[PDB]
Amino acid sequence: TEETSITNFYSRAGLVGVVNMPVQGTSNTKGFAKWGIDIMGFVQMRRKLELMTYMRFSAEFTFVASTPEGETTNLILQYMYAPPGAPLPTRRDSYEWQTSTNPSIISKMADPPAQVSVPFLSPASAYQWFYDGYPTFGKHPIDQDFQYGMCPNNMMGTFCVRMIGGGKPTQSVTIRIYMRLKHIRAWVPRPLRSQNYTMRNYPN
Amino acid sequence: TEETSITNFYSRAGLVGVVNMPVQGTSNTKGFAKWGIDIMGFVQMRRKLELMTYMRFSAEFTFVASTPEGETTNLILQYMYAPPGAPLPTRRDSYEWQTSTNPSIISKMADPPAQVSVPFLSPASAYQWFYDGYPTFGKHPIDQDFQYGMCPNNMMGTFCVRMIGGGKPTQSVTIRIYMRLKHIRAWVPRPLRSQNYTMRNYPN
Amino acid sequence: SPTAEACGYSDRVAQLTVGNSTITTQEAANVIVAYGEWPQYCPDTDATAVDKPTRPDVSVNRFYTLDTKDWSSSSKGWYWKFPDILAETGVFGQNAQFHFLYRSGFCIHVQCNASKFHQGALLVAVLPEYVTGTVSGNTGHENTHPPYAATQPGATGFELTNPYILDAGIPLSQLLVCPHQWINLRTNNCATIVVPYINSVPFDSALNHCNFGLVVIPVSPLGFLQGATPTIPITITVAPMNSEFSGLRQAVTQ
Amino acid sequence: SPTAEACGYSDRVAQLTVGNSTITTQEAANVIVAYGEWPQYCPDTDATAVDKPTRPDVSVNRFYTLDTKDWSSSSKGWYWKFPDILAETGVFGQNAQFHFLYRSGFCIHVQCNASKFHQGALLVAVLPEYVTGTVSGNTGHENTHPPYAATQPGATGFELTNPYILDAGIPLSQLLVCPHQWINLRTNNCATIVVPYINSVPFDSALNHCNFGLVVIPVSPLGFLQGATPTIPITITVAPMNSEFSGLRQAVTQ
Amino acid sequence: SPTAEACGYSDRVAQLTVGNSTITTQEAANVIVAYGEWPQYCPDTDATAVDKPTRPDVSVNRFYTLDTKDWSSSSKGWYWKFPDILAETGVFGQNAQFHFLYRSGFCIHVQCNASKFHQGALLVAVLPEYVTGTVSGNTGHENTHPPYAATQPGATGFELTNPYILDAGIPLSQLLVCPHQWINLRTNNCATIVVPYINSVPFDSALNHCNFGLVVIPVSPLGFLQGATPTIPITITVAPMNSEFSGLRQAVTQ
Amino acid sequence: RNLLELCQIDTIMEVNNLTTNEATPMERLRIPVQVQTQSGELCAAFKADPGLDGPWQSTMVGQLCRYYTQWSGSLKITFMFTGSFMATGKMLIAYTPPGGSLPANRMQAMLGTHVIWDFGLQSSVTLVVPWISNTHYRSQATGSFFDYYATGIVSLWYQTNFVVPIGAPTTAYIVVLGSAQKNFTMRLCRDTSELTQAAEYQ
Amino acid sequence: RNLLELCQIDTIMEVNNLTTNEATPMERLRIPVQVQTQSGELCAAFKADPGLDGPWQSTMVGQLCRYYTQWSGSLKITFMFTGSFMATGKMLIAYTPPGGSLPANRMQAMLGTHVIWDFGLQSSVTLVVPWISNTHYRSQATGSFFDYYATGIVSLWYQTNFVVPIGAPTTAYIVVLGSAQKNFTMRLCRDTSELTQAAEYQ
Repeated sequence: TEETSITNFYSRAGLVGVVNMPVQGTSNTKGFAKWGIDIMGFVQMRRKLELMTYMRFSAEFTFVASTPEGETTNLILQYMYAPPGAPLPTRRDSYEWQTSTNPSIISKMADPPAQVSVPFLSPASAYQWFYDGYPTFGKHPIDQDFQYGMCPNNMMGTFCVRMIGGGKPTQSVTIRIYMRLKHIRAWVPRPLRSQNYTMRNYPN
Repeated sequence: TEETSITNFYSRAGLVGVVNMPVQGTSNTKGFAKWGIDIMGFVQMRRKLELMTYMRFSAEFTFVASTPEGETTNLILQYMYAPPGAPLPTRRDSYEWQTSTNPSIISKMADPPAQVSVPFLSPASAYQWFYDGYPTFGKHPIDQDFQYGMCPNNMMGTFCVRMIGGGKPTQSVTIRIYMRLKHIRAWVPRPLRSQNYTMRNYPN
Repeated sequence: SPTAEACGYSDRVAQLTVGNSTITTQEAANVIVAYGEWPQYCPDTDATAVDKPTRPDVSVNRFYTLDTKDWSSSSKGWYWKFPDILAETGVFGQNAQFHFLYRSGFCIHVQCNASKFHQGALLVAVLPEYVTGTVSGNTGHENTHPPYAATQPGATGFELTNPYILDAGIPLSQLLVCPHQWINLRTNNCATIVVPYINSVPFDSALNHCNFGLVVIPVSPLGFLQGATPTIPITITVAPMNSEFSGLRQAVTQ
Repeated sequence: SPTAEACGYSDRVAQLTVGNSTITTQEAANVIVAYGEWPQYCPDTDATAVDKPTRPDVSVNRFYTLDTKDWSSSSKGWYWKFPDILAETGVFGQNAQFHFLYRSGFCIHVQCNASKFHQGALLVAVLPEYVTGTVSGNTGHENTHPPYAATQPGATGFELTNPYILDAGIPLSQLLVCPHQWINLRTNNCATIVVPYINSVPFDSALNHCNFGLVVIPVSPLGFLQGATPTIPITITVAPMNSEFSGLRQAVTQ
Repeated sequence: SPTAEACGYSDRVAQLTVGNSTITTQEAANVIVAYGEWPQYCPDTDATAVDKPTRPDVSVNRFYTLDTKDWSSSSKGWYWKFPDILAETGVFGQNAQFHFLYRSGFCIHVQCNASKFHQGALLVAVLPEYVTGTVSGNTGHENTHPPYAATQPGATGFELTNPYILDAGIPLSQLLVCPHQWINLRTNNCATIVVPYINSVPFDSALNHCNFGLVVIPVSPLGFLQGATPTIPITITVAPMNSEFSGLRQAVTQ
Repeated sequence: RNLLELCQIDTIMEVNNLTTNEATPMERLRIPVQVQTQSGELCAAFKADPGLDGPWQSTMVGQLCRYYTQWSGSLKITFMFTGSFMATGKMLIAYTPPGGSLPANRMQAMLGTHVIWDFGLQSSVTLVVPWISNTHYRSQATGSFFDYYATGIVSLWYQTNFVVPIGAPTTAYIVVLGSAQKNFTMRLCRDTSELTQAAEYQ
Repeated sequence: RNLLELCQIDTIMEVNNLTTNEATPMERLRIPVQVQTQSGELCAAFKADPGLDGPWQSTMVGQLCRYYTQWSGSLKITFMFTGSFMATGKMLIAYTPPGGSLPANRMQAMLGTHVIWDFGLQSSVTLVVPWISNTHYRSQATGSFFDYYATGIVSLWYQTNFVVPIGAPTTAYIVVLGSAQKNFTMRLCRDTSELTQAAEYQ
């Protein structure tokens, strides 16, 4: 019926993934976040996406942030994903954060969560989970073997979020990214995989 | 006149039911709520619904929460009803709360109350209060007799609301769910029942 | 037809015919059909089953005098569960078990001997989804639920603990809303009713489910002089109307 | 054509022809083509390259009996990587290296000697994007990745560590979804398959990339009496279908 | 169709369908229908009863695997009484008892496992009005008559005292006249027959009466090498065709 | 496309619910057949259950089914005779509607919808399990008796005993396949219990 | 459908407002009739009141009425002679508009709208109570004199004394039924006092 159909299946949204940065923020005292593209590590969301290799996507995701408590506090954040191409900000001062080209949105914590959509970037027709081969040419040393999984096409740039201040933050924040899928066309579904955990990031 | 007519009668809305969870929250220190579907236990609202067995429903209900004082405080909550089918979250960490399929809404306490509508789920044509028979087949032991009332069709999944945080909440919240009925068509009304209280949950 | 004043004749006299069963009552009140409906075969759209139903029309549809009950001047009313009673009897009941996915309606005839005075009219009604409720110790704490025997007495009937309550929240008086006719039997005699359907599911196994049950409880105390015959019997006969079965497989008593 | 009951004849008998190579099997099951597609030449729109491809049709397209493998009653299945196998052979492989920007499909024929009983059917399937996954020490901590030899064994095949897993998350049973046919060889004989494309990029060097690999693993243990001939060989021959090359320049084994 | 020389194909392969029962035999001989007749519903003119018959078509008409019997290399044949066997089974048998005025025909399927040699063909035939006759002490003086169990064994079968005689005057050899087919099972496999009617009375209670009985007795001794599997099972399934009942009233086992 | 279509492609219920069998699935798959008593033997008994039951659960249908609170539809099952070609045998397969107990015998099973297997040149036979339900949709999840929940039961038996050629081995194997009928539905898609991780992958 | 329709189906005012009678309703229902003085006897007096009065209140009409702040409309009442068929008797039934006191006698009642009961073969007789109000709508709730509130009064009397056949018992019973007229209205639906619980069911 309606629910069974693909759109309903996809339409459901879940947490893409979240990170928490403590106020003390040993991890980031500066509290800059340079985030990997990889949704992929999170199993649950990813697998579903994996399920249909080929999709034409317009995707909207929402940003919500809170402390580990979930308490909100007033901070204003700036948001960016430069690309993978761009330099990634070293620190609070970091040059990149002033970003000409690289897109940024500024919203207050107080401000209601912001939602945006992103195009299907990949240079490849699609992002396919499985990759067979090496991004690189040459003899494959044992050490090299790490390479095997990677598919360069399905690789995206990092995200940067920094609380704006010379000083260090009073309060913590969590990325708590939510993604929802727009109406989807998908092709050539592939079976779900559950495996032992070879390692992350994993082609699975 | 207008008021007498059914729609007016139904249109009136009341508290479906509420629960309060203390900050200390002995009940839920975690403060997770896994809520039963049963509106039914609450007499007043339910009886009216009982009054017309058959309805085609679109129903909207609103969420408001406050402490037992009614004081509001800033927390951000996540809302879910997985289905009855889904696992129900053990704890704060609980896996389920990251919910792919199961619907969730996130709103701040600060954020204005959210209203949503729900379809007439039941696999049965309608949910009828009275059930005659047993959901189960077999000899009916005295102990078994508890079963008698239950009507599996008019059974719905639980709700989960959890304050979002690893830690335990500063502040309490109350479910304070309000439901309003949309324009209704109803059939084969049944008389109101007031009885001694056999027990809850009760078929009555 | 009749208004309060208006009264015709030969309304009272009626005959009922069913498969090789007939009942006639000289005195009667016009038959009442529930909710202005008459029984019908479940629609194609309606039926989920995708299993071709079987309707033994003739054998299935007949009056069965399942039981006769005696009366007391005042007695607790007792309830006849529809499904069990038919099941208990055969062939129909036997057929049901194999056939177990079962749904049907029926026409009901109850006859009693008549006395002139016939005070202490008894009211009979069928209520769909009759659900019993216990005292629960009368504390209300007890939270106990009714016995199996009570719930489906097996057409023994079930004497009503408290008639007004009807052992359910519903007040007795309101009960009138559901279709019924009362037998003072001064007014009328053996009543005739045909029962239209409320079926939640167009087809049920219905072994478990009871479409509804019949309750017979006198509103009024009977009164007679000593001389008059003390015993006022009541008998019930019913013929199920359209019945269909699926779930051919093995028959269970349950 | 056939439904479960329906069976024609001469479905089993088939001949395959390719450039100066022919295979016939008396016994066969109707050929399955993947995803209802047949191989084709990459479209102009599709092709980025802007380098005119070369298709040696004839030489390229032929059955090659790259290797024959013996069988064990139970043996680990092993995987044939498509790209390497062709490459290893020549001219085609040799052509590939120079030609290195390469894409193609192929038709696959696998033949075995037949025994009447032919229990212990073996299932062969090709899965696109076959990716291996390691135990990683079975701690899971180890986070180790598969050997080069393992990944592209060079058409030695690769014996499967754990068949159900297939050394990948995918459960074996689900594998059926991808097109395949199984050889009990009681049922059938040398299978024929033609492989339609899933190609991420319409043209790849494809030296690095493998279109897919073939896995041959018996679902069932073989069983025979002692007298019966112990050795049940399997051989594979394939002819690549439309192949096109670009990247004329120097050939690398890699 | 075939003459002695002529042989077609797919005569042997056949499927039989009945109400939710199917049997297929790869190997078969063309079905024989008795006396060039096929079963039919008793005509209005024919039927005395003036009681409307009931035909549960579907439930009544189905293959029942009432019993499976093992074989001996040589074994006495045993007879299946038609009426009892159906009666024993239910619903059909159960229905019969209530329904007791009963008449029907049926299609019969008997299946066995096949061995290549399948020597020792067994001949099965149904003879209407099979009447047993006793030795009567072999003096002939005794004038004794057969046991109840013997006459209607209740689908246990009845092993034949002396096959040639068939415990009746009729010589065995002549038996061929009545329609039958033999299973060497080398030649054929599970036979199919549909039995047309000889009914003395267009409707009978037929509880007492048996339309006919089936006898299965090998003309030939089975022979096999020791190695070959010693056990050659036979199974019988039958589906009664048009069956009608009257005499609704109480069911008696008898 | 639709998940159900995926379901259609292939789901196989576990022949036997054994840890060992499940863990090493091939073992589970085989259902042994031997020369036996011609009848009265029970090849095996299976449960209808939606995939709350192990065999379905393991299957793709089960996995998807788990996702969906309710499942409705009819299932197709296939059986194949792997066992020796020369050897022949007949078996009865029966399906029984809910409300009965497990057939617990060949005859009983037969009363319910049944089919007979010649098994011969046609390797495989397909059982069909009709959708029969009081309710249009049944819950995927059972575990507690609900009339709506419980699909029913299935069983296998020996219509005839196994007979084998001298050459042919006494024993034989049968494999079971499962499929989804064209009309399959599930409702209110939600999460799946099946996959979780205790600890963050991160 | 509409509640009023439900009201239409059947509401019966308590014949007598007694705790005992109310608690055991059958007792209440009977209104005794006996051989009496032919006239001057008061069978009973009833109050119009909207269901603030007990008898209506208990009724469905009362229950709904309680919900509605105001009720308007006319009520139908029926009486039946349960008492011995052979015995005959005539009674007068009277309805009186508001503003008077209770009739307190047969004659007085008669002045107001009245009907006479032969009671015979026709078991039941129907009184009708017309809607008469200064205001289109009256409040459901009374309890304090408001002209708008108070419907009026009704009474029963003996047009003739009960006469009984020797066989027939001296006493006889009459039962009262109540109904709602086609035109019934209530306004501003709100809560009902009637059902509450001291403690949470939960």
